[PDB]
Amino acid sequence: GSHMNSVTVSHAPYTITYHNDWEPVMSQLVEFYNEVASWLLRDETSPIPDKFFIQLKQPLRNKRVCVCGIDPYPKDGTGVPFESPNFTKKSIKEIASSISRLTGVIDYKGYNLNIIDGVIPWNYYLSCKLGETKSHAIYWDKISKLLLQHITKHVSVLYCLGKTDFSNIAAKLESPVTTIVGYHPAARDRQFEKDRSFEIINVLLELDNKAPINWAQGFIY
Amino acid sequence: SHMNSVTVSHAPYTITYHNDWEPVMSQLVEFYNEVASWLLRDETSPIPDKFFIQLKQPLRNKRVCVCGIDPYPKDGTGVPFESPNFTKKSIKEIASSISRLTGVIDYKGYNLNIIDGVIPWNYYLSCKLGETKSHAIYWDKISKLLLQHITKHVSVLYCLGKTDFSNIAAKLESPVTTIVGYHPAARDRQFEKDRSFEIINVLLELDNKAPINWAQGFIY
Ligand SMILES: [Cl-]
Ligand SMILES: [Cl-]
Ligand SMILES: [K+]
Repeated sequence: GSHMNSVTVSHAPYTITYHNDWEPVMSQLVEFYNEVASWLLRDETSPIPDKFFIQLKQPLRNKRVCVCGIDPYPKDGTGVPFESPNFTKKSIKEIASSISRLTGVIDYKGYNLNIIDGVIPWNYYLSCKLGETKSHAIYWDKISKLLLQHITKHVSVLYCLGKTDFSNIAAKLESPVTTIVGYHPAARDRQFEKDRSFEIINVLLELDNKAPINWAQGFIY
Repeated sequence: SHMNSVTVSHAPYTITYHNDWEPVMSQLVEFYNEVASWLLRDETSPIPDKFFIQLKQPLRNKRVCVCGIDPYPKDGTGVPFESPNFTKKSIKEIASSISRLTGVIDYKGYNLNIIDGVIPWNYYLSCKLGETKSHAIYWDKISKLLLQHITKHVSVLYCLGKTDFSNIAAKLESPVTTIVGYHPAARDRQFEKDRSFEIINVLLELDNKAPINWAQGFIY
């Protein structure tokens, strides 16, 4: 469990390192990535190619919640969905602000969805053209379906950010996972501000006899 | 009136429906004309004249759908869960849960169809008398079409019966938040402790929606 595995792909990043829990999809992933990477890699990307697949090192079988955004930040993507080491990205700041109001943690310097017990943050498409949101949907299409399908065999709740972004994706996903498709952190009329999806997640988990998420674990001090 | 109508080739011959269902009715008419003959050769619960009476309900004012798999094996009225003389196990076990939730002690019956914001639903719209799921093959496409339409309006889908709905809920082409609970009429008494009804108002209020007043269902 503690040792990562590796497969070769034809183009950058040439090797994909991954946790055992992802084994069932890797052969397909390699096939699909070899099909599109040449086209994809002609653009500067967020994240860089060496970071495309680093989230495949995260275990899945101990996760109960996936928090999913459509693609990486248009700039400064780290390969960890939502992660902003300087805490400048609007999405993670708005998320932090909701969690602050939820948890009573008023003083903090950042927030990270990838250090919370039971939560896997996820970017549906694994790259975009640097500076251009959703620009690589055409390349990731089949890979993105493959990976999300795999994730939702493990998690109990899937929380998707952006109704236009995800209502179709969520609708067409055939899975027993419980879906919540909410407003995106930058929705007009400040709709995300009144959004209580993180609380809803915990209600659904507890209804299903599972432990709630401690969202305060995401804070950086 | 907000009421519309279409004709079909067999009984019930005409369907009157609220405007909110307009987008699915052309397709529904097409499907029903194919299968009506199978549904009419049998004695059915409910009778064909009652198959579609729920299509008279508006959908824009609904925020919860409470869904069972098909009508009662006998005495179906076309209103899901309804028992005019309060003699069906499902609606009696539902009333007892609502009684515990609301604290209403004395009552003579319960009806999910008289509650603001709730649409009670049967996934399949008939069964052969005395046999549950006996018309699933015939309703199949219509059932998918209608439930998908409902879930474009409601914010919570509450399905009763884990075996009945695990697969249907998984394949449902909707992003709606779905709760699949135990069946009220099961022998094993797990519905008695099921918190699904209680949690619906929790979910609605967290989603900035008005709660359901479940006590509206009681008949005195
Ligand atoms: Cl949105
Ligand atoms: Cl059940
Ligand atoms: K689902």
